Amino acid sequence: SNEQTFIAIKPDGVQRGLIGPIISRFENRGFKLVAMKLVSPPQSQLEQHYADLSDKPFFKGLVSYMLSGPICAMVWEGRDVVKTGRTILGATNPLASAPGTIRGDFAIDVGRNVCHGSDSVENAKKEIALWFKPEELISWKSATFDWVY
Amino acid sequence: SNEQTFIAIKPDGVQRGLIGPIISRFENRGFKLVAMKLVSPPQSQLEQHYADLSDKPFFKGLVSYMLSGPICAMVWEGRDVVKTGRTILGATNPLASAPGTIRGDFAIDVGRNVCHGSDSVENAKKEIALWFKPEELISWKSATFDWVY
Amino acid sequence: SNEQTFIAIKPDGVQRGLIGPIISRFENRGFKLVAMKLVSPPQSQLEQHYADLSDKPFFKGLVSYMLSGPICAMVWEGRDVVKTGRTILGATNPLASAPGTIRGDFAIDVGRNVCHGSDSVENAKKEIALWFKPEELISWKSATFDWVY
Amino acid sequence: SNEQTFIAIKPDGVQRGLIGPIISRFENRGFKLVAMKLVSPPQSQLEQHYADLSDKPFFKGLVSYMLSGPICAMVWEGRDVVKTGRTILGATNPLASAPGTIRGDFAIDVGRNVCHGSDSVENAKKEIALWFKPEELISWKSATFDWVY
Amino acid sequence: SNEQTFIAIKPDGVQRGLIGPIISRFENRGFKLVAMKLVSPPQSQLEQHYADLSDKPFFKGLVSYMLSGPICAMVWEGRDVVKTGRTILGATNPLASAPGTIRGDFAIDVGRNVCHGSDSVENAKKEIALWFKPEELISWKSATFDWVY
Amino acid sequence: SNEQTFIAIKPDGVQRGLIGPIISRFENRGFKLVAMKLVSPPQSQLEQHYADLSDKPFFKGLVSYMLSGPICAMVWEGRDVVKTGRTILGATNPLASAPGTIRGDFAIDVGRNVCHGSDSVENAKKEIALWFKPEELISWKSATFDWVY
Repeated sequence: SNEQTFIAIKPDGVQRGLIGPIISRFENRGFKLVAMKLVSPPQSQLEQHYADLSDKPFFKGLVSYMLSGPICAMVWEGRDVVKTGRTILGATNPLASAPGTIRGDFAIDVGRNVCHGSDSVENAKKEIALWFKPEELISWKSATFDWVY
Repeated sequence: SNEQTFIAIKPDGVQRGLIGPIISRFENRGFKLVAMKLVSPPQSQLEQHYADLSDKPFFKGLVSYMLSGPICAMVWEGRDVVKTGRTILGATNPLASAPGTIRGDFAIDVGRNVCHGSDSVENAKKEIALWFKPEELISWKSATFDWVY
Repeated sequence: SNEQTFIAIKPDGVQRGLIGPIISRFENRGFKLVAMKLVSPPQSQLEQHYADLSDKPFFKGLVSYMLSGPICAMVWEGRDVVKTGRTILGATNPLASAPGTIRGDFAIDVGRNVCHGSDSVENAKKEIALWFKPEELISWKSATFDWVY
Repeated sequence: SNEQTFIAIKPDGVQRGLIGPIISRFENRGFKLVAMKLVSPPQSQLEQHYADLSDKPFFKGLVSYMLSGPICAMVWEGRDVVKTGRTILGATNPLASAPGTIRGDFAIDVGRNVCHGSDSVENAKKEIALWFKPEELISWKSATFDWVY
Repeated sequence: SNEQTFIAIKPDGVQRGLIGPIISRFENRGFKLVAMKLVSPPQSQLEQHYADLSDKPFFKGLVSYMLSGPICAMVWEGRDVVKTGRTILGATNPLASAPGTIRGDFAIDVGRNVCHGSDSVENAKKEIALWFKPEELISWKSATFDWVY
Repeated sequence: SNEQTFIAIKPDGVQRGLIGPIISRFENRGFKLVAMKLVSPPQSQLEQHYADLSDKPFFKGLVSYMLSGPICAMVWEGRDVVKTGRTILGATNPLASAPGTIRGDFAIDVGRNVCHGSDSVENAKKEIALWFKPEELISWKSATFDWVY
């Protein structure tokens, strides 16, 4: 139940008024929010986040879009939260996503897919370290922890 | 993003108070409503709509049910809206549909499955031409088009 | 229970993705939808709709805004639907409206107040005649009429 | 449409404020509630309910958890309500469940999976007989029965 | 926080599929459900419930309507739950009720106002004693009690 | 439309899973989120926030409760957002609040009223300066600004 993942609401999700609904999906599931901030990060940070894609033809445009508005950055904690978080977000391409997921409810275009979620435990650790100062993670205990686990 | 599909809320969907929720599924996804009207169409129009099924034993009863109350007829526009619209509606037989879809949330009986969606691009074109006068399609641009695509 | 009112979702309501929610407020209350269409009406029709305001300094801009996108025009039927419809919409100025109403949930600016509702029975009759052809009103009986009245 | 299933909201579902939402899933689908009560049943009743699991190492702890708070016991009626009810609940292990189901929206841990549903028609009959006195099942006809079937 | 009130979803509320939403209003507010059952009570019980109205011309019809379908009977517990429960239900006449309340969201006719709530602490005690056997009230402690009070 | 207010979800709101819903109220209204972070601030900061109440008998307990879990701190921007934000939150004492507001939907006890909102423009400025570093306010333009104003 200590696993953590990085979930980010991308500029299109913020612009389209989806902060509340997206948070609610994770909150209602029983996962614990341990960090959150609204940020407009520097270009260098976005280039590091997508470092594995730096040689793709779409990299410059992806970085430009991720700079084009605010981002709601979050760390969520709970059992299997990386993989289950990806399941809640739905398929990366919304055309392949299931209604009932975030992208299956709210998105159409893979290049405007509303949100990001870490794709692995190790990548989650790297992304958490990239987007948050260590002191921004909040230690607390949910009143319903023993009813969720 | 110019593809269009015909979505109709059937008399059971209207009767059961599902107009708002059904519209919201397509609206929240990012698709654009370009035509809509509440109609009680003539029998001839319903027989033409289901022309491919005219030799089925259930055809007369299907037509009678489709005449038994108002229908909310709609044209929705967006990328892959025909196939993704069918995915949002869920399996034609609600027993085979997934929770999170319209039929998986709201319907039980294949003969009372709340809504219709075109099954192909070409059939969508035929259905749009059948149910709407050409001037009833509205040309407009969504303020969030560049955030959806 | 035969009283009718004209409710219109203005271009800002359509643009902001509020068709579904607004319909749901009236639908969930128990009122009966007897006419609906998505329309981009001619300027002359909008000038007639706001004829009582034709001498106001804001008239030209109001007409221009009402022409600036599609409108979801509706006729709703039920007991006291004119006055109760106005109550559901909330105060014309959203700053004076109560949370729980359409404007108190969704709007800020009196000039962008998302929706219109007839202000009297007689004005409702005039507005229904202006916006709808008489054949566009649908006669039907709700399956739950005797549970609402 | 006469098939019945036993659905129970477990103590964790009650504690986490999920009675309303869970009821709504079945209600919105078109199934008919024919029995319901909030109960804190005796240990003997819970041991009989899970009799098929009495030799499992987790049996004592399962019984203790099921005694640890109130349970919302329900009988729902409709076509294929046993299997479709299980589909609405989602996979028994929430990690394997789909967003859009009860467990895929609300639960994480198989030992805290919020709700129970009969796994077969015959087991439903046994569970209904166990949890309800025969007079607690209510005979009524939904006003929209002929619009659901 | 020990005050209790009797809330009943009337046959029209059950018929119109409002059990879930109504429960959610009280559940989300922080009140504690301590008793609930779906019941079709005898005529004598309904006549005793409305004993103070037995000389009204509408008494026979009121009793007949309250017998015409199932009722979801509930006891809710919390600070000021009688008066605040009445506030959540809204004005007895839905025409005088505020959107955001149960009747202001869901009802039109005072004779079909979806729900009942005790009008005073003493009447709540009488109604609880009338509708529930004393053993049907469940003693439990909410995991979030100290976060609500 | 440049006015700003400080809205904070208190530890009870976070604990009870209300971050998403509360954000949605402001988001759906049309206000712009310009700053947000999840924080567990130092005692000194909470004592400064409630400096005007430092001589009240309840001050120590209020500070202790505000330290007892995380807080979701936010800056929202829009016309009349201070006063309208207070209206959205509802009366400070939830017993005096209207259903449809945050406290009228979610809270009971004035000492556990889920959220804080600045009570004046000048106090909002002081609170924004207290809770946020100046660089944490994000400059951006909503895609629907001209449809809200």
